[PDB]
Amino acid sequence: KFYVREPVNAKPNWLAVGLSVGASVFMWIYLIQTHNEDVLEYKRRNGL
Amino acid sequence: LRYGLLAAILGDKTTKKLHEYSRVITVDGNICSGKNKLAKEIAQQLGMKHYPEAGIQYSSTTTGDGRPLDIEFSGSCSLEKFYDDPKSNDGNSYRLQSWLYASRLLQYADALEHLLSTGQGVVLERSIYSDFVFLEAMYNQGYIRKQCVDHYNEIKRLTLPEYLPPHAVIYIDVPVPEVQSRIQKKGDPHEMKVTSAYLQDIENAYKKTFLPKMSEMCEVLVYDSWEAEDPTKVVEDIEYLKYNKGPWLKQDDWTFHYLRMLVQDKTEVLNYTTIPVYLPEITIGAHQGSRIYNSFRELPGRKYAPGYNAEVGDKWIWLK
Amino acid sequence: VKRFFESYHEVPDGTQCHRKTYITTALGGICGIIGSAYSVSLNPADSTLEAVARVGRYTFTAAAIGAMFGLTTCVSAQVREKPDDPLNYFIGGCAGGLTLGARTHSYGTAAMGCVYMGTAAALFKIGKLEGWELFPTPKV
Amino acid sequence: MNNYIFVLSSLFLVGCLGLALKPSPIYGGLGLIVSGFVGCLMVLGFGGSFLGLMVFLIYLGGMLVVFGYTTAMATEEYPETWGSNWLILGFLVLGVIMEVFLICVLNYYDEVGVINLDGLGDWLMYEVDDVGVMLEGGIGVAAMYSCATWMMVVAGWSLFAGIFIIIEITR
Amino acid sequence: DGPEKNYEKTLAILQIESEKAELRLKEQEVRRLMRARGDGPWYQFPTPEKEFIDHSPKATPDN
Amino acid sequence: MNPITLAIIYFTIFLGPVITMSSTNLMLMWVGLEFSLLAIIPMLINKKNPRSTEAATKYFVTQATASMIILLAIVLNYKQLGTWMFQQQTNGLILNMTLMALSMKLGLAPFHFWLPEVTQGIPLHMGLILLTWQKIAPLSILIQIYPLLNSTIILMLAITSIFMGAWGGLNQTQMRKIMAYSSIAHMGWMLAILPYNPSLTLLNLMIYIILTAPMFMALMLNNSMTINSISLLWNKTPAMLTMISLMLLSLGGLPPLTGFLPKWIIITELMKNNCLIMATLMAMMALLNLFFYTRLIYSTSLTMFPTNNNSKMMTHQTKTKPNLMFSTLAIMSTMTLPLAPQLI
Amino acid sequence: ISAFLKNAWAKEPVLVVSFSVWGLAIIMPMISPYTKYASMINKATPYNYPVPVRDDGNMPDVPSHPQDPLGPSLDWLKNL
Amino acid sequence: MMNGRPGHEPLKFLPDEARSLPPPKLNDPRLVYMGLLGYCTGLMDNMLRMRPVMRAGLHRQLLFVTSFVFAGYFYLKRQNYLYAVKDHDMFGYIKLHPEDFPEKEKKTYAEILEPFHPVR
Amino acid sequence: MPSTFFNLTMAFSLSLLGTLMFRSHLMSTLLCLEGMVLSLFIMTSVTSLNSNSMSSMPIPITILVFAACEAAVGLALLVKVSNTYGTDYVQNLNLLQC
Repeated sequence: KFYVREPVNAKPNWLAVGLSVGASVFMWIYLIQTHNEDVLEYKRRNGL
Repeated sequence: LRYGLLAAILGDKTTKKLHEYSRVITVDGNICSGKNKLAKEIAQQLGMKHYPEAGIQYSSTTTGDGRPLDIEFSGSCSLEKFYDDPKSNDGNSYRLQSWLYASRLLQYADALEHLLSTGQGVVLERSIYSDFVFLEAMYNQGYIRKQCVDHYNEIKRLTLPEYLPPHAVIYIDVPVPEVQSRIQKKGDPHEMKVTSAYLQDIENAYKKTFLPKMSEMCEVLVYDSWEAEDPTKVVEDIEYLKYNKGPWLKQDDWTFHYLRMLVQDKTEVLNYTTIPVYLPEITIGAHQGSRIYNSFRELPGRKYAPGYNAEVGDKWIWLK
Repeated sequence: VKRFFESYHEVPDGTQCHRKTYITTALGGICGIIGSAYSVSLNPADSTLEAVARVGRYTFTAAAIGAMFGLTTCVSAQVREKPDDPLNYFIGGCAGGLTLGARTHSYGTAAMGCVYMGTAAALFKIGKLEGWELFPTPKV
Repeated sequence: MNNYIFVLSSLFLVGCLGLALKPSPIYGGLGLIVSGFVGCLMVLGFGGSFLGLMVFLIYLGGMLVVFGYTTAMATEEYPETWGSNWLILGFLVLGVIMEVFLICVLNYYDEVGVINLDGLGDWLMYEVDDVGVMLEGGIGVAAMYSCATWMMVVAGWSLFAGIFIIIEITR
Repeated sequence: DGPEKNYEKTLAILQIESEKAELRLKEQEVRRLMRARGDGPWYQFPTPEKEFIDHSPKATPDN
Repeated sequence: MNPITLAIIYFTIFLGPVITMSSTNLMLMWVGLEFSLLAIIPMLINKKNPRSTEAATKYFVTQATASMIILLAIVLNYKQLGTWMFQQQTNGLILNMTLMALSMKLGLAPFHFWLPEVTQGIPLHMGLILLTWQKIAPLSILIQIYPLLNSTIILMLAITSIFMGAWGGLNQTQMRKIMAYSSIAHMGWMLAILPYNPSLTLLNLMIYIILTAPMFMALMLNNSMTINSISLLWNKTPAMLTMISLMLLSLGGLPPLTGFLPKWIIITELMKNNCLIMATLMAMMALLNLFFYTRLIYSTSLTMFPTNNNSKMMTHQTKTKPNLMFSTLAIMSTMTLPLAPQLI
Repeated sequence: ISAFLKNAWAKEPVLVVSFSVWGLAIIMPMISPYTKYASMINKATPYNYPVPVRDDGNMPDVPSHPQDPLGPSLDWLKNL
Repeated sequence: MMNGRPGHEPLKFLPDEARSLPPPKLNDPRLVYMGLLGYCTGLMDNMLRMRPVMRAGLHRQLLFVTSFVFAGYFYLKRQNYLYAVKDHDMFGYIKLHPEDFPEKEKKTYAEILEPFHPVR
Repeated sequence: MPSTFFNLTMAFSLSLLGTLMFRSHLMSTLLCLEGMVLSLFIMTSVTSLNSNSMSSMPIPITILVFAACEAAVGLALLVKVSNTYGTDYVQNLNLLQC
């Protein structure tokens, strides 16, 4: 509206955003599961 | 997607879009040669896009708000001041000439980008190729210094070779006495002080350099004043031109792609115009440049990038 | 053979002056010839006689520095009763620096070279006493 | 025959000496042709066959292209031969005599070592399978189609990429 | 808190910073010995591989 | 270049080094070297200007000579030990020649005169490859033979290159040549610590790459190639100045920045091995590097240099060139010392 | 593409023949009963000596005499 | 130095042997510093591209911080494994060779005649 | 074998020496490189034939292939420098001094 050349980044790329947020939440879930598994295995292999 | 190697592979081939009227015509002539009317009419009849002549405000008009900015941001060079005092000891003349050359370069890049993208043709009013006439005329009259001539030629050497020349040039020849008559009639208070010697130097530069140089590669047509009217005649000539001469013939998809990549990035286009050759006329001091830059980077809409200015009316920033 | 150069330390300083002077002169000459070969291979000279003059000048200058260094170091160690005192190598290196300044026709080189070369020689002597090792082999 | 191989190696050395002295590229190509022939003969005398012939073939082709290039680019109004330049001539003779004297010196200092002119030709071949059949170097080379396919892959890729590289260098 | 906290914490500091030192010097000694004698897990430089030897009956008996 | 040439050439440049570092056979390591050599040249001569052609020729001649010397080393090792890998029993001259020829390939002094010229001639986006990706293979070849190298030769080359790079950096005004000389100095450190503990040689290689790539992309941003030209960033692109300063200082090797970690750890190892004189001299002479980086910092970030009238249109126009990798590498190179223990 | 193939057949027959022969060179080896026999024949050819193996008394298949029925038989090669 | 350690398995990030070590605590200072680095990198990207430094690109910033922490966790785990391996080999070798690392007996301070240098 | 290897090593040494010291024409330098290639191939060939190692005879051919590829690249570079300067003289290759 203000700009003559249509701003390249006029509206968010919903695709790129959804991918970024999904990757972030997946990464956090995977990391938490892995940490829990590592704790359990350390206890298992070292007799608690 | 930004035009890149990926898009080129997947399609977007320029030769796929080029057509008969996809050309780069340049209308040229002395001051008040009636260039603008003929340019608009050729563009309209041939279905191409007309680019008004680049002014001191071209970049500002074509970017951001599209509103003319202040002169301090837009070059601090005044055509009216040039005419009032052409030998002013503040070096306005060569500042104006360099700014106009750079703006013509930007306009040429935009027109070439448009041609290579949409496939439509472009009509232009003078261009970087024809711009040296004004500098030569200033030097001959004695308004600018030989070092400034050197600087301009250097920048042209760095910039000009990259871009393809226009397909056809259409030069309107009008003698200096009638040029003066037309200028008097136009009646611009500051323009009326242009000297016959200056006009004749522009004409001499034109005829004795530009047309011989352009005819080597482009297709050059010359129309006198009486022929210039009735543009339909000029449109007919353009229609029945055959371009067997020029660098354009040897291009192909990949050369067009590299030219497109160069033009698309306006930074690379104007990079060499800012070569750090320390010539007092163009050189700015640190304090003045900093003041101008800080003032510019808080204008409405020019503080952040185009898409991220919340003041002007951009939103979704927290996601963009 | 490297025996000739390693013979420098057969007997502490102040003794076998002539032999030690010969050894240092030879070492200086070798360094000068190497430097001259580099300086001719790069930055060539107009005439081949110019090139050979250059090699002669470099070689003789370096040999002179080495000879003066050895002579002064041995003379100091001999006249004074301290055989292994690094101040001797310092005085010898200063003598070498002064000789370099004379050869180059400049007092500033005399002074700078005295300080730097004397410090280098003194540190060399200190290293030889204290057992320092340049270019060691991996011990970890 | 006793001195066969040593003579061939010395001739190879002389051809290489000429090439190093670097006359005009035409004489360089001629010298390298002679050297390639002598090297092929040495390989042949060492029980080889296919390898020597292959070197000779490939080198003939290479020097053909090289000569074609020299006539076009590496040319002078007065090409200099080995004998034309007195320094080249003198150092050619000097190199020949120097190699002779160096041979003598090494023989004297090490009566048996790098060179054994006495006892020369007594160690050319070490072992041979007297009653064998499949012992020909072509078999070993053809192994690239079975046991060393990695060699073939890398070499073929090298030539393939060479095509594109050459075209784009000469664009 | 009182003097005990500082005094006994300082004792712990000294314990840790003396054990670390002894272990660092011990690292120097062990690496020196392993490098010089090749008898340990570290500094075991490679040698060619036996697996790719060919033991099949050859075409000449005396191989 | 058409897409198929781009694919093949870039793929071969990537292949060569991978072959070198994944080959157990000396001839195959040599094959990797040749792959890199052949494939880089068309990228170098892509511009087809008079300077570009000469730079490509210099590169070609030097690298071909180095490859032949290495091949001689390989062939003689074959003649001796009937194998294609260097063993403890291998003749000392063979290893000396290998180190010498790989030094020529790497650009180390006194075989260093070729690198500055080629870097000056070639464009920045290929200068990055030349000064980063093309060093991995030769240094890998050395690291695979580290226990057998010669301490005297290696230390001599390393100190020579430190001195030479430091001295050469001062005189040059050109950024391309400055980065070439910086490359020489850092490689000098890498080879200095190679014979003693190659893990730190690899650490230095990583940090040098991670610091040079950001700087080269910074130069690419405005095609800056001179002190005067880079002086105009306060006008053309103010934002980058802070990180450019930090990155130049890190490459120089000030303590708080990461650049310290390579030099500090390498000095520590050398001292452990009793290499006091060489360690002292190298540390001392590594300060001319800080000097000729501080001059750049003065020119760009701390002082504002004269600008031109036409930079106003550069201001007007938009910019979309800086990558994500720039930010990632720059921060992770100039703000990572507190994680140093994990690095070594 | 019938039109382009038909034109190629007449205006550039050489390339048509070359591509067709290359295609056949790849196709036929997969489609042919006899392909398996090449490697068997090359294995049948006895370049080196057949080394006898010491009889530990529990080797039941390898023969004791060359003319014994046990062991590989080149009847398949004889009547390929 | 550790490349030739017996049992070395080539190009394995975390060998199975590493599961026996206590895994990193996920609020470790090292991982927190990693998150801080990621956040700063996001802010730097904004500033370079001329964006609202802290407002814009929140998805980008979140990805940066999470990626830094994710990489940091595993890299830290591998480093812990490597240092633990070094200590294991250390102490095993020392135990094997008691002769080359004898245990020093220390005299008390009473019996040690430390020279005294007056500071006059 | 011993005398042959000595002479071949000397030949390679001389060709390397010739390459290291130029003499105006770049083509001659390329030829000297090519001669070193010849000598190295001969060394490998004789070593393999002497040892009866038929598994290493695939390697001299690889040497030839890669040396040919680099020689072709060299010739192309010669073509380009000639187009630039009119000759192949190495003196003209001095722009980058500045």
